[PDB]
Amino acid sequence: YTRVVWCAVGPEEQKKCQQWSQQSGQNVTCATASTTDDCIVLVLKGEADALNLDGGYIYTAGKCGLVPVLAENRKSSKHSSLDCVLRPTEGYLAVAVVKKANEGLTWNSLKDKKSCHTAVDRTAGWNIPMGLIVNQTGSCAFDEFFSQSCAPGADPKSRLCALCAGDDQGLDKCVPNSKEKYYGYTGAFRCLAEDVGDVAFVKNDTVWENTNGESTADWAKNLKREDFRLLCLDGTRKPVTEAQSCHLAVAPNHAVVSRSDRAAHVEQVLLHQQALFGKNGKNCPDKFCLFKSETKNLLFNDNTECLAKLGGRPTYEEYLGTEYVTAIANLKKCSLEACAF
Ligand SMILES: *[C@@H]1O[C@H](CO)[C@@H](O[C@@H]2O[C@H](CO)[C@@H](O[C@@H]3O[C@H](CO)[C@@H](O[C@@H]4O[C@H](CO)[C@@H](O[C@H]5O[C@H](CO)[C@@H](O[C@@H]6O[C@H](CO)[C@@H](O)[C@H](O)[C@@H]6O)[C@H](O)[C@@H]5O)[C@H](O)[C@@H]4O)[C@H](O)[C@@H]3O)[C@H](O)[C@H]2NC(C)=O)[C@H](O)[C@H]1NC(C)=O
Ligand SMILES: *[C@@H]1O[C@H](CO)[C@@H](O[C@@H]2O[C@H](CO)[C@@H](O[C@@H]3O[C@H](CO[C@@H]4O[C@H](CO)[C@@H](O)[C@H](O)[C@@H]4O)[C@@H](O[C@H]4O[C@H](CO)[C@@H](O)[C@H](O)[C@@H]4O)[C@H](O)[C@@H]3O)[C@H](O)[C@H]2NC(C)=O)[C@H](O)[C@H]1NC(C)=O
Ligand SMILES: *[C@@H]1O[C@H](CO)[C@@H](O[C@@H]2O[C@H](CO)[C@@H](O)[C@H](O)[C@H]2NC(C)=O)[C@H](O)[C@H]1NC(C)=O
Ligand SMILES: OC[C@H]1O[C@@H](OC[C@H]2O[C@H](O)[C@H](O)[C@@H](O)[C@@H]2O)[C@H](O)[C@@H](O)[C@H]1O
Ligand SMILES: [Fe+3]
Ligand SMILES: [Zn+2]
Ligand SMILES: [Zn+2]
Repeated sequence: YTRVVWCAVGPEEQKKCQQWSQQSGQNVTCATASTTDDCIVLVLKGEADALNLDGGYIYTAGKCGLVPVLAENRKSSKHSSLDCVLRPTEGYLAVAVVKKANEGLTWNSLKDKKSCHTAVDRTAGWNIPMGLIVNQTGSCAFDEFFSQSCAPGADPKSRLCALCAGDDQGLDKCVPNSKEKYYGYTGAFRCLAEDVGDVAFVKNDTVWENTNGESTADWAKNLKREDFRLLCLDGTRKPVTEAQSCHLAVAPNHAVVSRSDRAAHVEQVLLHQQALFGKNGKNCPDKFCLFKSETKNLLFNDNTECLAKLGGRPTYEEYLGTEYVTAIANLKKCSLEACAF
């Protein structure tokens, strides 16, 4: 009744959800699916209530009638006066990142290089960079642009999965969940860091969070920001300090979605859960913190300060913005209006 079923993607998010479920005294319980699209179907069926989604998936869910409920809000130096929950969201910067040592690699020499993407259908990892590449090349053959990639969610037999590694045992190669070694923001940046790919399509924050000792994970321990460069659309290369002038787009924040008929109940529950387990929550450091998982961004991004109310009670189209929505529709015509399930 006043209980919410969260949808977890893969086994590691399932483990975090179970902990939260326990600590919440079953105010939250957990359903699990192997992929975000499967979680979306659980929500539509009414077998789960909610999950936090990247903007590309919000577009999928939105066509099927799911609505945005609360948004991830990270820290800002502006609007600092306003409480986090009431503060407007800023959006994150989609960037293309290379190694400084890979000299003369620019935006205009990316063809036939090796790429690292968060997952198919995601904003920074896929929709933004592939949308630009389609427009620029006047071709829908974006599966032939890079020599080899890791793009979780593509055909495992294809060149788009050639660089993906699967799990400890090499199983689940290219699955779009955190079992895949090079999945997600952190995974795609790891793919670059280890020189599997020439370029990673991630967000600005990912680079900062996994360099200069911010991570402590074995692969990230010795990474230095100066060893990296951003690719700008004008063919230039900049330091990672210059993302405000060298990004591919600004992305809408990840946001919790639910069925419209459940939105109000999901919202009320989540606001109480974050008071307990959020950033300064009564129980966070002590028992459980919702927004931590050791750099793994499980359920929510680890840099989330709070979940924020939306305001102007936006539809999914208003939330994503007309800019981004037309980007996706145009790219989507390479792969006609309805729910995809
Ligand atoms: C790319 O991604 C990066 C990773 O997310 C991100 O870097 C991150 O930036 C944030 C800031 O947005 C940093 O948070 C900050 O961390 C410091 C610890 O070093 C904290 O310590 C202080 O916190 C204070 C309270 O909020 C803060 O006071 C604030 O209020 C004063 C009012 O007097 C004001 O001062 C002014 O600042 C203006 C804007 O910068 C400046 O122009 C003006 O001259 C004036 O001095 C500010 O509004 C100020 O915020 C203190 O200043 C301290 O910061 C604090 O929690 C703070 O929020 C993250 O540490 C940092 N992450 C990492 C890992 O480095 C980049 O910003 C992203 N880049 C782009 C382009 O988006
Ligand atoms: C890949 O390429 C495709 C194809 O080019 C791109 O899709 C186009 O994206 C454009 C930008 O989103 C979009 O441009 C249109 O621009 C006009 C004018 O821009 C306006 O700016 C105003 C700010 O002062 C703002 O108030 C307006 O809302 C608008 O943003 C817009 O107006 C049109 O519609 C009006 C209908 O009432 C009409 O009167 C007017 O004459 C215009 O036709 C419009 O809303 C839009 O922004 C263009 O529509 C897109 N083209 C297609 C085919 O859909 C992709 O974005 C590219 N992909 C990537 C990743 O970049
Ligand atoms: C589980 O949910 C119930 C219902 O919201 C919570 O009980 C409320 O707790 C608040 C403040 O913590 C009290 O002031 C109210 O009187 C309670 N409301 C009702 C209707 O019982 C409970 O706190 C939740 N538990 C956890 C651990 O999240
Ligand atoms: O792209 C402009 C767009 O803005 C819409 O709402 C704001 C929206 O804009 C970005 O996507 C931002 O990063 C998001 O966090 C934010 O939700 C607007 O309603 C829409 O019509 C359009 O103009
Ligand atoms: Fe994203
Ligand atoms: Zn910009
Ligand atoms: Zn509206």
